[PDB]
Amino acid sequence: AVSASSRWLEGIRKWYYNAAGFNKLGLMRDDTIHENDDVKEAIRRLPENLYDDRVFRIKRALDLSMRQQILPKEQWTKYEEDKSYLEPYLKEVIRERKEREEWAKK
Amino acid sequence: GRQFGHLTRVRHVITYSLSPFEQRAFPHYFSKGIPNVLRRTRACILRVAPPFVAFYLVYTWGTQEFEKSKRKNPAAYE
Amino acid sequence: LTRFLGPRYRQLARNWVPTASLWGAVGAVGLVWATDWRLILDW
Amino acid sequence: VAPTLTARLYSLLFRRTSTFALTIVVGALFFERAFDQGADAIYEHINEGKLWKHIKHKYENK
Amino acid sequence: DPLTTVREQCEQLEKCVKARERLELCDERVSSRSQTEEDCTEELLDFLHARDHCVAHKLFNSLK
Amino acid sequence: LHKYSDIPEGTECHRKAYASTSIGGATGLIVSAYSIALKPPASFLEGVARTGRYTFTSAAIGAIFGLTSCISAQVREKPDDPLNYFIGGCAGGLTLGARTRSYGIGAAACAYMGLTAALVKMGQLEGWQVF
Amino acid sequence: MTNIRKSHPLMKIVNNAFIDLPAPSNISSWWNFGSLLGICLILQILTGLFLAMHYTSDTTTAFSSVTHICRDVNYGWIIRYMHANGASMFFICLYMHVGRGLYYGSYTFLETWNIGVILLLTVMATAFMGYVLPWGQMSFWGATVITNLLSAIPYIGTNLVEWIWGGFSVDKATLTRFFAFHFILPFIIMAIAMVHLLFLHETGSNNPTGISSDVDKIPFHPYYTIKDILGALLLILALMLLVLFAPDLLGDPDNYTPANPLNTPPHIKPEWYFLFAYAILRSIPNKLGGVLALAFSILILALIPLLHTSKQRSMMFRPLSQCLFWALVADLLTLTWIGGQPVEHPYITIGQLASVLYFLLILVLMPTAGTIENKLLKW
Amino acid sequence: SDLELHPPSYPWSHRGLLSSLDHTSIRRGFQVYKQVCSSCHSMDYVAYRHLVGVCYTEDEAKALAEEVEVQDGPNEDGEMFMRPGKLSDYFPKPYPNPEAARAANNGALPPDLSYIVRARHGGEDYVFSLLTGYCEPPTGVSLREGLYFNPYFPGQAIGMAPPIYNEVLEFDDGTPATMSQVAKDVCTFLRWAAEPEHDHRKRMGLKMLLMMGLLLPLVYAMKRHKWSVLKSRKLAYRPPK
Ligand code: HEC
Ligand code: HEM
Ligand code: HEM
Repeated sequence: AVSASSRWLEGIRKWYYNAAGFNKLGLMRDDTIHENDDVKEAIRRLPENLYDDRVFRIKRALDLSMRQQILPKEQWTKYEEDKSYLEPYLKEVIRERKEREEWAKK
Repeated sequence: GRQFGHLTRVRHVITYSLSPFEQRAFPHYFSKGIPNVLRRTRACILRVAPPFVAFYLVYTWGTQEFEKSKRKNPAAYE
Repeated sequence: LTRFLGPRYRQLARNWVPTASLWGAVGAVGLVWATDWRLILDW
Repeated sequence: VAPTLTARLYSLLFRRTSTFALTIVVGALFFERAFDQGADAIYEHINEGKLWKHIKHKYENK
Repeated sequence: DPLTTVREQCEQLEKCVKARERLELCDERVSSRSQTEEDCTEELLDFLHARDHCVAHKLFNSLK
Repeated sequence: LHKYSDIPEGTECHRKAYASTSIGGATGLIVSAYSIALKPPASFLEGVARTGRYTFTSAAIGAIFGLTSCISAQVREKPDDPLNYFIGGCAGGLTLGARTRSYGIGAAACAYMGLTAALVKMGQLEGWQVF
Repeated sequence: MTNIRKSHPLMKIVNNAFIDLPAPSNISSWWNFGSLLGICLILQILTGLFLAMHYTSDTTTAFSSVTHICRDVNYGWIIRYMHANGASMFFICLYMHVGRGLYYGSYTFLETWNIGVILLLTVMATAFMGYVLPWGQMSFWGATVITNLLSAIPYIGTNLVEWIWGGFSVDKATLTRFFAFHFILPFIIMAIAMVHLLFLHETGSNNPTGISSDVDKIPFHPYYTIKDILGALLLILALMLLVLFAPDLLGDPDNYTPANPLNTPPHIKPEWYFLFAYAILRSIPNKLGGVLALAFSILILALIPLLHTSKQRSMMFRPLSQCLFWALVADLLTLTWIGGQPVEHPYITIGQLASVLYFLLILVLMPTAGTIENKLLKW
Repeated sequence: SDLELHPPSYPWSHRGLLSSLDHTSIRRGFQVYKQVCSSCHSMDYVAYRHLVGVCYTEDEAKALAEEVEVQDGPNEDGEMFMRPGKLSDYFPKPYPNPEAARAANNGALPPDLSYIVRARHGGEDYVFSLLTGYCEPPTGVSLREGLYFNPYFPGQAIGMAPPIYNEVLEFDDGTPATMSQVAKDVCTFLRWAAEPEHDHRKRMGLKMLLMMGLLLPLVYAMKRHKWSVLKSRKLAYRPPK
């Protein structure tokens, strides 16, 4: 029964993403992920393009952090462009491990 | 067991750097610094602003109230 | 001992003396502050 | 043309680390003395007559 | 000699006059209703503070 | 206002600052009220966003003004001269300067809000009748 | 290899954890507290060994001894005040260290965070014992009240407090014990610090962004050795600024009074580094409840790794947690204030709320905020 | 639970970072302690080492320290046959041992002034405002004779006889001995016995401050030069794609 709420929920989301340093940094939500064992395997599964891209964006990022400068207003990450490119990969990895765990019950 | 040749894989990234003796330690430091320092501080102040305000307000109230109870007692009972 | 000695080595020794010579001067300066010889102070 | 002060300094004293350190040793000496002298004086100025150095007169040799 | 004068002066300022009224009533309230647990000490504690802040700054230029 | 008026002097800075916060909040609700009245926000959530804006801003201005004023009173311990409010006056604009994210409006607000406050204190000292 | 000094000696290779090691590029100034933390341990150590070159550990003398160290001994005055002030630094620095891994997800390094925690609580014991060595009013009574706080344990407690003290009170017995333990804890601590560094050298240092920097790694020697030296420069500045211009300022306690066991400063309290714990302890009516709660304040730290809810080990990109993070530090500041406060209504009621707000922020608020943020990002 | 009044930041030559002690003050004060205070309060960690610290010569203080050993001498310390001469002897204990000391003052125990300044909360200000602070008991108040009322004592009562009163003593030079003028001098000598090293230390601090600025600035420059390369480098991605 979410009509007004969905739009309202969507509105809240843009502000957090815009508000977040990640949008300012230019590294997409997916590059901000805590690199753990599942993320790690999803990462490894990335295409050269996808994958090399993450390396540059984090490269450019950690470079800005080091210098304390923000990227120009023109070049920022816009919420409407949520590449959840990790998501796909990341999902399965978890999917596969959940299964494995479950198969080990008895 | 090697930390430099084994960190990660990076393709297609070019980096350009200059030698210490060719540049200045600070290039337009006053101009660059005021903006970045000012811009960063405002965001930082806002996020950490809430913690600071509460502490100051509570400290003032506590000192006053503790002092206040101690300050007058004779007038109340006679 | 014998192996270390050589006809060829002399340039290094000469170079070492200056760096060594420069190094030697520093100790005198370093020692002197701690030593505080009145004569050293007089110098 | 001449070398900037620094370039002169450089080529005389800082190419060879032997000379560089020599310098520093020398410098550390010379520096200590002037600092003290200057630093001391500054401090004594700020407490004129408050310190024994100033006051020894009163009871000294009659 | 020195101390004693400057103290007085200090209690001659409009804020010392003003807050000495609490001491005056104190003292009388307490002396008349002597059995009460009322402390005149606590009343004095405000006067003294204001007298002494003053004293300090002036009293110092008077000594050796 | 009668509540805020019994400062006394500047003692207990919080007690005062709460009152100034109250006045700032009141004026914020009024300004928000006419603003909503004369600039039909469209989509009511935006309207409460607006009123939240003004209310919080004016309340903030009142708070910071009040406490800087009383603190200056309890620190300089002058404490009665008009300049004692003026800092807070100057401070108030900066608060207003912060929310507007502009040096300009903050700068002007500093000066004029300062002079206004100074005139207010001067007026309490002189019994100026306004009405 | 031939004549590569570094790897020649095996021993010298071990030291190339300073010079050659992969170091993240981006890296707040906050990190300089690790290094600084170790400068503080070394400082304390040299100072301690020179103080303990002219100190005695007896009721009669101790006071005098310290008093003699500060008067007739040559440059023992600064050595001692450097010592005292140092430890303040040592703590100021430690709490920056913990804040940085509370913020940036450095605590992700479970192993390294549990050694940290051990480190922090070892350094706590050393500072607790060293403050009593002088044997001044504050010291005397502080060690009675704390130690006796242990007698809250129901079955043992009582016997145990008397074992620790080596008697029924705090006389000589106890004061020599503290001298011995104070001297040997920092040497045991040094091995733990090196065990700490060991683990941490297996995964490298985290960053502001919270993301792996293996794609951008810098030689420690070129860059970080200067940064560290510079950070020392400032560190010493603060130490000497303190120790040269305001010796006592940060050493709240004015009690330079030889301990008289019947006498009491109605205002009994640990130094600034312990206040938090103190305040949290007084909030509970019951003695035992307080001691457990005291422990948990500090011991609560190891639980944070489990508490982590978000997908971004970096707080950097998370508002709401940044907001509660800061509050908790300001709550912490609030609690330190209560520590030097008369234990009366005004402060009581405040402290109590503060104590719940601390545990909330750590145990319930943040965790939730973590989830929320994840759901806003659609994670 | 009685409000305690607190000391002014009384105008002191030394209040300031670079400000130092005024020995003439020290000197004067010393005599105040010695004549006004030696009688009940001790100073154990103070030896007869004013020499340079108080501008008393070594002959001057030797002499000064000789008579104190002739009258109070090591016969109170346990040197049966000791008289004038020695300089390593510390200021003479008013009484054989503390228990006595309370009897002479009826239960109270005259605190060693060595460290009073740094011991008791509030420094020289408190000490000055105590001595100089003595006002009339407050309407409706009772006072046992020993319990003189003092505006600045925690428990609002102290066992202290006329600490200092006008014309208590006389100084060599001629400094006008006012209750307060004397207390200004007494406090100062106390400040010094509390922190003799600190007065010397303050000068080092001034040097340290000068040293720190040159050093702090220099360190930053070195850091920038070393850290300059990291900031300077350009990073870009160029795939054939
Ligand atoms: C009777 C001899 C006597 C002399 C002379 C004397 N005092 Fe005292 N003083 C006492 C006694 C007794 C006490 C204890 C007060 C109490 O317990 O109420 C005391 C207490 C004090 C205190 C109170 C500190 C505290 O909070 O316990 C200070 C400060 C002090 N003396 C300093 C001085 C100084 C400085 C002088 C010299 C000007 C001086 N006194 C002269 C007897 C004396
Ligand atoms: C980092 C660990 C250490 C900490 C936190 C520490 C802290 C302290 C503190 C807080 C005091 C009380 C001083 C005062 O307020 O007067 C003290 C005193 C003392 N410490 Fe340490 N210390 C440490 C390491 C050491 C070491 C390694 C030694 C000896 C090797 C040592 C020897 C002493 C001695 C002998 C005293 C008594 C003299 C005095 O009071 O200064 N300490 N220490
Ligand atoms: C005696 C006290 C301590 C010393 C001497 C010390 C030393 C160091 C040093 C030199 C480093 C590397 C540089 C840096 O990251 O700052 C570091 C990192 C670290 N320390 Fe400490 N440490 C101490 C206490 C602690 C405490 C109390 C904790 C937490 C409970 C802790 C946890 C960590 C963690 C988690 C890191 C890695 C963070 C990262 O770089 O991503 N340490 N330590």
